[PDB]
Amino acid sequence: MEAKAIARYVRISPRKVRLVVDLIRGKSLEEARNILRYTNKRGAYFVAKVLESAAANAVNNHDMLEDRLYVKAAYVDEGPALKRVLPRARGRADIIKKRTSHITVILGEKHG
Amino acid sequence: MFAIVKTGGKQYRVEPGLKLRVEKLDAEPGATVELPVLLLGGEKTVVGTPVVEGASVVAEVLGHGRGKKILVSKFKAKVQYRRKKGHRQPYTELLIKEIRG
Amino acid sequence: PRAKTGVVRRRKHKKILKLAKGYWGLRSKSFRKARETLFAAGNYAYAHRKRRKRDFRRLWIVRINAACRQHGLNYSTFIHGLKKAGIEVDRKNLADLAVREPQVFAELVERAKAAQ
Amino acid sequence: AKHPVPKKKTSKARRDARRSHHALTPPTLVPCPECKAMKPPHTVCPECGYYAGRKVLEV
Amino acid sequence: MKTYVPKQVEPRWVLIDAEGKTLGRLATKIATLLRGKHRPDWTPNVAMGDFVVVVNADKIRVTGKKLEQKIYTRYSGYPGGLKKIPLEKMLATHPERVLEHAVKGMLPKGPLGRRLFKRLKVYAGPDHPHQAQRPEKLEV
Amino acid sequence: RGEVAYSGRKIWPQKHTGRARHGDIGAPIFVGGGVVFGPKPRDYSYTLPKKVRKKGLAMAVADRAREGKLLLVEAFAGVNGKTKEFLAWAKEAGLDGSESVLLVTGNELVRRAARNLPWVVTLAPEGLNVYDIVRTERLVMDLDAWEVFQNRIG
RNA sequence: CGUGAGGGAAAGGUGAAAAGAACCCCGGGAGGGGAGUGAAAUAGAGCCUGAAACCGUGGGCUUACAAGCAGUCACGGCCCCGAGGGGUUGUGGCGUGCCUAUUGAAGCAUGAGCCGGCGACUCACGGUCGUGGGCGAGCUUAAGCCGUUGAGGCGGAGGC
RNA sequence: GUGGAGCCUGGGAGUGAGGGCGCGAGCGAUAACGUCCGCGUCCGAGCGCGGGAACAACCGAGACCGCCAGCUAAGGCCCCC
RNA sequence: GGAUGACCCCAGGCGGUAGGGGAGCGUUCCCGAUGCCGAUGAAGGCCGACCCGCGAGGGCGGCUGGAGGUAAGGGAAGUGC
Ligand SMILES: CN(CC(=O)O)NC(=O)C[C@H](N)C[C@@H](O)CN
Ligand SMILES: [Mg+2]
Ligand SMILES: [Mg+2]
Ligand SMILES: [Mg+2]
Ligand SMILES: [Mg+2]
Ligand SMILES: [Mg+2]
Ligand SMILES: [Mg+2]
Ligand SMILES: [Mg+2]
Ligand SMILES: [Mg+2]
Ligand SMILES: [Mg+2]
Ligand SMILES: [Mg+2]
Ligand SMILES: [Mg+2]
Ligand SMILES: [Mg+2]
Ligand SMILES: [Mg+2]
Ligand SMILES: [Mg+2]
Ligand SMILES: [Mg+2]
Ligand SMILES: [Mg+2]
Ligand SMILES: [Mg+2]
Ligand SMILES: [Mg+2]
Ligand SMILES: [Mg+2]
Ligand SMILES: [Mg+2]
Ligand SMILES: [Mg+2]
Ligand SMILES: [Mg+2]
Ligand SMILES: [Mg+2]
Ligand SMILES: [Mg+2]
Ligand SMILES: [Mg+2]
Ligand SMILES: [Mg+2]
Ligand SMILES: [Mg+2]
Ligand SMILES: [Mg+2]
Ligand SMILES: [Mg+2]
Ligand SMILES: [Mg+2]
Ligand SMILES: [Mg+2]
Ligand SMILES: [Mg+2]
Ligand SMILES: [Mg+2]
Ligand SMILES: [Mg+2]
Ligand SMILES: [Mg+2]
Ligand SMILES: [Mg+2]
Ligand SMILES: [Mg+2]
Ligand SMILES: [Mg+2]
Ligand SMILES: [Mg+2]
Ligand SMILES: [Mg+2]
Ligand SMILES: [Mg+2]
Ligand SMILES: [Mg+2]
Ligand SMILES: [Mg+2]
Ligand SMILES: [Mg+2]
Ligand SMILES: [Mg+2]
Ligand SMILES: [Mg+2]
Ligand SMILES: [Mg+2]
Ligand SMILES: [Mg+2]
Ligand SMILES: [Mg+2]
Ligand SMILES: [Mg+2]
Ligand SMILES: [Mg+2]
Ligand SMILES: [Mg+2]
Ligand SMILES: [Mg+2]
Ligand SMILES: [Mg+2]
Ligand SMILES: [Mg+2]
Ligand SMILES: [Mg+2]
Ligand SMILES: [Mg+2]
Ligand SMILES: [Mg+2]
Ligand SMILES: [Mg+2]
Ligand SMILES: [Mg+2]
Ligand SMILES: [Mg+2]
Ligand SMILES: [Mg+2]
Ligand SMILES: [Mg+2]
Ligand SMILES: [Mg+2]
Ligand SMILES: [Mg+2]
Ligand SMILES: [Mg+2]
Ligand SMILES: [Mg+2]
Ligand SMILES: [Mg+2]
Ligand SMILES: [Mg+2]
Ligand SMILES: [Mg+2]
Ligand SMILES: [Mg+2]
Ligand SMILES: [Mg+2]
Ligand SMILES: [Mg+2]
Ligand SMILES: [Mg+2]
Ligand SMILES: [Mg+2]
Ligand SMILES: [Mg+2]
Ligand SMILES: [Mg+2]
Ligand SMILES: [Mg+2]
Ligand SMILES: [Mg+2]
Ligand SMILES: [Mg+2]
Ligand SMILES: [Mg+2]
Ligand SMILES: [Mg+2]
Ligand SMILES: [Mg+2]
Ligand SMILES: [Mg+2]
Ligand SMILES: [Mg+2]
Ligand SMILES: [Mg+2]
Ligand SMILES: [Mg+2]
Ligand SMILES: [Mg+2]
Ligand SMILES: [Mg+2]
Ligand SMILES: [Mg+2]
Ligand SMILES: [Mg+2]
Ligand SMILES: [Mg+2]
Ligand SMILES: [Mg+2]
Ligand SMILES: [Mg+2]
Ligand SMILES: [Mg+2]
Ligand SMILES: [Mg+2]
Ligand SMILES: [Mg+2]
Ligand SMILES: [Mg+2]
Ligand SMILES: [Mg+2]
Ligand SMILES: [Mg+2]
Ligand SMILES: [Mg+2]
Ligand SMILES: [Mg+2]
Ligand SMILES: [Mg+2]
Ligand SMILES: [Mg+2]
Ligand SMILES: [Mg+2]
Ligand SMILES: [Mg+2]
Ligand SMILES: [Mg+2]
Ligand SMILES: [Mg+2]
Ligand SMILES: [Mg+2]
Ligand SMILES: [Mg+2]
Ligand SMILES: [Mg+2]
Ligand SMILES: [Mg+2]
Ligand SMILES: [Mg+2]
Ligand SMILES: [Mg+2]
Ligand SMILES: [Mg+2]
Ligand SMILES: [Mg+2]
Ligand SMILES: [Mg+2]
Ligand SMILES: [Mg+2]
Ligand SMILES: [Mg+2]
Ligand SMILES: [Mg+2]
Ligand SMILES: [Mg+2]
Ligand SMILES: [Mg+2]
Ligand SMILES: [Mg+2]
Ligand SMILES: [Mg+2]
Ligand SMILES: [Mg+2]
Ligand SMILES: [Mg+2]
Ligand SMILES: [Mg+2]
Ligand SMILES: [Mg+2]
Ligand SMILES: [Mg+2]
Ligand SMILES: [Mg+2]
Ligand SMILES: [Mg+2]
Ligand SMILES: [Mg+2]
Ligand SMILES: [Mg+2]
Ligand SMILES: [Mg+2]
Ligand SMILES: [Mg+2]
Ligand SMILES: [Mg+2]
Ligand SMILES: [Mg+2]
Ligand SMILES: [Mg+2]
Ligand SMILES: [Mg+2]
Ligand SMILES: [Mg+2]
Ligand SMILES: [Mg+2]
Ligand SMILES: [Mg+2]
Ligand SMILES: [Mg+2]
Ligand SMILES: [Mg+2]
Ligand SMILES: [Mg+2]
Ligand SMILES: [Mg+2]
Ligand SMILES: [Mg+2]
Ligand SMILES: [Mg+2]
Ligand SMILES: [Mg+2]
Ligand SMILES: [Mg+2]
Ligand SMILES: [Mg+2]
Ligand SMILES: [Mg+2]
Ligand SMILES: [Mg+2]
Ligand SMILES: [Mg+2]
Ligand SMILES: [Mg+2]
Ligand SMILES: [Mg+2]
Ligand SMILES: [Mg+2]
Ligand SMILES: [Mg+2]
Ligand SMILES: [Mg+2]
Ligand SMILES: [Mg+2]
Ligand SMILES: [Mg+2]
Ligand SMILES: [Mg+2]
Ligand SMILES: [Zn+2]
Repeated sequence: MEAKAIARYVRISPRKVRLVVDLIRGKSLEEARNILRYTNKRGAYFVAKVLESAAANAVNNHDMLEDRLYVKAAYVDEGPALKRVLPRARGRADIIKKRTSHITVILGEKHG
Repeated sequence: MFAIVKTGGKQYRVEPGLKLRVEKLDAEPGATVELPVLLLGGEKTVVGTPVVEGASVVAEVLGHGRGKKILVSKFKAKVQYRRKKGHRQPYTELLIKEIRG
Repeated sequence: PRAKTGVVRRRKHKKILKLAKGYWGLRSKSFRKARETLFAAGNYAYAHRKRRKRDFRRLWIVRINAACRQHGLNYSTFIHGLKKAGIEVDRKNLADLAVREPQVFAELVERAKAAQ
Repeated sequence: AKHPVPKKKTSKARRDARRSHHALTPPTLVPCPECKAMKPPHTVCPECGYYAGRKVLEV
Repeated sequence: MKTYVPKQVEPRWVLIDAEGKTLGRLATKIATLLRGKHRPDWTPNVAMGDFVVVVNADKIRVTGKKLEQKIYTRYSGYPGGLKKIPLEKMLATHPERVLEHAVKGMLPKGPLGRRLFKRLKVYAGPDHPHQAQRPEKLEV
Repeated sequence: RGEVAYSGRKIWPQKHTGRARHGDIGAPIFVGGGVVFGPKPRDYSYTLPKKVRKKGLAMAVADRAREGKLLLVEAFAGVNGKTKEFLAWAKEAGLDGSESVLLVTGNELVRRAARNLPWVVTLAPEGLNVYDIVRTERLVMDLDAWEVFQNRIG
């Protein structure tokens, strides 16, 4: 049994969040919570909410046990980028891409 | 007991029971053909000069096929020369039945 | 009427990309880089088909030569031997004999020696 | 200077090999002897406020 | 029929006494042994050659004035880093290197040719330590 | 490229912008630009020789005649403009709808009656043409129609 | 966008029907997980199909003594599908991108980041060969006219 | 001498920067990967194949496709090969 | 050879840039079509180690897709990057 949460269109660049997600992949829910709590990254806030929301789904919707949950899979996909104009010298305009993330946490039950 | 036979401009080591694909033989499937013998080995060793006189290898022609397609492709640079040719070499599949001598 | 590209160019591009499956980096992903790789691939295949016939013969010849020197002669003398004897077993089968049927190969050495 | 510029696009392989050093190391944590909660060593425990066995901080 | 390829065989260890033999004319044969080209099942893409132990490498022989005139050469990568060492001194300092350099040059280039060189065991002096693998003496 | 809405302004200088040289955006190299040799209003008609159409018209009828697919009639019995009436008549004449029929008659009532039949193309005799004869498997004609046909290939 | 004359875009598609997802759950929200609707919800409004570049997660094979236009030929190994095949690639052989322009380019000469779509020999009227037919000392109509409403006929002025 | 010979009529071209090499000269200095003609050749268009270490035009030879068959060419046959 | 393209045999040719010629494939549209295929699934998409074709391609099968598509034979071009 699996329980999933997806935070779509989070306004953080995928590459940067993936760093944080990479940390908790394959971890127990409890270790992941602890790791996230002291990860000095903006991304740790968002991953935490998805982790935490995936947990709730496991318990509330999916007859899974909180004491048994681990991060089965987790990944970040790119959402549509917010393109923004960055004014440069000599009349030139760059386009900054304020990138966007879809954050997915999938929890499984580690039995016993 | 094996034999070195010649068919299709090539030579082969054959033994009874061996399935062999050779160059296409003009022969209806099911039929049998006698292959020339260059050498005999195993218990007797007889050496053709070039082919041993009384000897043959009886082979049943299982049927005729076409090889898996090879893409023969030619390219010449800076000259717009390109050629794409599909080749399927025709073949005959033989069942080596017996070595006579 | 208007006959726009539509479905066609994509399909041709797919034919080429499929042929390029396995190729490194863009050479399997980019139609253009795949195209180019296949040109080389096609000639190489042609060249090497021809060159395979040479490779195997040179392989056989080395194997025959080793087997010959065990019996006291060299490849060139041996081949002149089978010639004078009128023995026509080719290097493909000679080399097989030299490994699988040393006794038969031994016999041919004798005949070769005898012929000169 | 004369504005140096990349000569070739970095291949995915060369790009991804640069980042072979980019993995975060997980926060190093120890259990607080008072409340058994996980926190960084050598810090006042944010869970119960204790450090060096005594209460140092409201939480 | 397809050409035979050998499943892996036990490599034959071999012993050669280099004393009084000509450097290059000996290297030839060691190189051939190393490749296993004396073997009827020779296969060019595997190492099925012999292991070759050579003793009295220090007593290898050389014609003409090559003792003083044959110069081994090393480049360090550094400005002016071309070092020159004559056969005389090479023999008087690292005699085994003389025969090693000869055989190495007559080996194929590439991974396999590098492995094959490791199968060469050259020794100055009459003795060798590979008594364990019991090398068969070869007259060459 | 000259009939398209855009201005004829050179969009950027010819040199030193590091971009491809262009003129106006009506150029066909531009998306939204003109089309190079696209269709223009055209007249596909041409004067096929009168003798040739006369001959073809003759040969088309002949072909049906040669198969026995040509039928002439004196009149059309109880068909007075009702489709069901033509159906009745058609049955009697061996026209069961199993084959397409080119119905050629100057009688307007008859044409009105057979007209809505899927298997019947209908024509006034002055309109006999080889396309319609070949399209259809059978030629059914007024004796009146047969005359103008005969005059026509006269 | 331009002082202005003027320049001048992009942007279509849920579903048969809103039945446009009550309510519960995590979340500040966004978002999501259930529930419900629907034939279909990877038709959920960022809505038909949903290619490619591109990014990522999982797996198979492989890779830290090896020298390169990245392939190709051979053999072996491993994995998969069920004397065969597919994937992978260890070693060995061979191997100077594509296009353009040139006497000559892998060329250290041009162009191209990559992908998708747009993108260049046409039409009219004359001409001239060839060709498929019609008629042949003759061939042919033009404009118009009548007819049709995807029906054809007339029209000999004129042209050759 | 029956050849992708030739002749005749007509349709369509492209080309009208050549280059190396051998031989015959001129120019140059009995210089030039020079230059300009003649005869030939090859590359051009045979940067396809073998040899020449590598290398358009030097030697060998004109690649319709396939073969894990054979003979040779130049060049080779101590090892790399 | 048979008897005019039925296929079969014999022989000889078949490197190729500019270029000439020939035979084909595919795209849009028209006649064929008041037809035919189609929810028992159109077109398109994603696969295929299968079949046919020298090739351009065409089939077939699985998945997707959800409503179109269109033969033999001809016709016409905004026809292949
Ligand atoms: C280190 N490896 C792998 C590699 O370099 O690709 N090296 C080789 O395999 C050398 C080998 N001679 C490459 C050839 O097999 C390529 N056809
Ligand atoms: Mg940290
Ligand atoms: Mg919970
Ligand atoms: Mg983004
Ligand atoms: Mg600034
Ligand atoms: Mg400014
Ligand atoms: Mg940018
Ligand atoms: Mg950018
Ligand atoms: Mg940017
Ligand atoms: Mg055959
Ligand atoms: Mg090829
Ligand atoms: Mg090239
Ligand atoms: Mg080209
Ligand atoms: Mg090129
Ligand atoms: Mg060229
Ligand atoms: Mg080309
Ligand atoms: Mg072909
Ligand atoms: Mg075969
Ligand atoms: Mg187009
Ligand atoms: Mg299109
Ligand atoms: Mg396309
Ligand atoms: Mg497609
Ligand atoms: Mg690919
Ligand atoms: Mg690969
Ligand atoms: Mg690549
Ligand atoms: Mg790739
Ligand atoms: Mg990659
Ligand atoms: Mg890709
Ligand atoms: Mg090719
Ligand atoms: Mg070939
Ligand atoms: Mg070759
Ligand atoms: Mg050969
Ligand atoms: Mg040998
Ligand atoms: Mg001979
Ligand atoms: Mg022979
Ligand atoms: Mg054995
Ligand atoms: Mg400076
Ligand atoms: Mg500077
Ligand atoms: Mg400065
Ligand atoms: Mg700078
Ligand atoms: Mg990657
Ligand atoms: Mg890097
Ligand atoms: Mg790391
Ligand atoms: Mg010796
Ligand atoms: Mg070896
Ligand atoms: Mg070897
Ligand atoms: Mg010496
Ligand atoms: Mg000396
Ligand atoms: Mg110096
Ligand atoms: Mg305008
Ligand atoms: Mg305007
Ligand atoms: Mg203007
Ligand atoms: Mg204008
Ligand atoms: Mg203007
Ligand atoms: Mg102007
Ligand atoms: Mg400029
Ligand atoms: Mg630029
Ligand atoms: Mg530009
Ligand atoms: Mg630019
Ligand atoms: Mg411009
Ligand atoms: Mg323009
Ligand atoms: Mg314009
Ligand atoms: Mg437009
Ligand atoms: Mg526009
Ligand atoms: Mg009708
Ligand atoms: Mg009809
Ligand atoms: Mg009608
Ligand atoms: Mg304004
Ligand atoms: Mg618009
Ligand atoms: Mg809708
Ligand atoms: Mg609607
Ligand atoms: Mg609620
Ligand atoms: Mg709440
Ligand atoms: Mg919500
Ligand atoms: Mg959720
Ligand atoms: Mg929801
Ligand atoms: Mg339902
Ligand atoms: Mg259904
Ligand atoms: Mg779907
Ligand atoms: Mg969708
Ligand atoms: Mg849908
Ligand atoms: Mg979208
Ligand atoms: Mg729709
Ligand atoms: Mg990618
Ligand atoms: Mg992965
Ligand atoms: Mg080393
Ligand atoms: Mg290693
Ligand atoms: Mg290389
Ligand atoms: Mg490689
Ligand atoms: Mg091999
Ligand atoms: Mg395999
Ligand atoms: Mg393999
Ligand atoms: Mg070579
Ligand atoms: Mg190499
Ligand atoms: Mg130029
Ligand atoms: Mg130039
Ligand atoms: Mg020049
Ligand atoms: Mg280069
Ligand atoms: Mg370069
Ligand atoms: Mg330049
Ligand atoms: Mg370049
Ligand atoms: Mg230029
Ligand atoms: Mg260019
Ligand atoms: Mg750019
Ligand atoms: Mg790319
Ligand atoms: Mg034209
Ligand atoms: Mg036009
Ligand atoms: Mg004209
Ligand atoms: Mg004309
Ligand atoms: Mg004409
Ligand atoms: Mg006539
Ligand atoms: Mg007239
Ligand atoms: Mg008049
Ligand atoms: Mg000719
Ligand atoms: Mg000629
Ligand atoms: Mg012509
Ligand atoms: Mg001209
Ligand atoms: Mg010209
Ligand atoms: Mg001129
Ligand atoms: Mg000139
Ligand atoms: Mg000249
Ligand atoms: Mg010339
Ligand atoms: Mg000249
Ligand atoms: Mg010349
Ligand atoms: Mg010269
Ligand atoms: Mg001379
Ligand atoms: Mg002169
Ligand atoms: Mg010159
Ligand atoms: Mg000169
Ligand atoms: Mg001169
Ligand atoms: Mg040229
Ligand atoms: Mg050449
Ligand atoms: Mg030539
Ligand atoms: Mg070159
Ligand atoms: Mg060469
Ligand atoms: Mg060479
Ligand atoms: Mg050369
Ligand atoms: Mg040169
Ligand atoms: Mg030829
Ligand atoms: Mg030939
Ligand atoms: Mg020979
Ligand atoms: Mg010779
Ligand atoms: Mg050898
Ligand atoms: Mg070589
Ligand atoms: Mg060629
Ligand atoms: Mg040709
Ligand atoms: Mg067509
Ligand atoms: Mg229709
Ligand atoms: Mg039906
Ligand atoms: Mg249904
Ligand atoms: Mg279905
Ligand atoms: Mg369509
Ligand atoms: Mg279609
Ligand atoms: Mg297909
Ligand atoms: Mg399908
Ligand atoms: Mg489908
Ligand atoms: Mg409809
Ligand atoms: Mg149609
Ligand atoms: Mg058709
Ligand atoms: Mg028609
Ligand atoms: Mg049209
Ligand atoms: Mg166009
Ligand atoms: Mg494109
Ligand atoms: Zn605490």
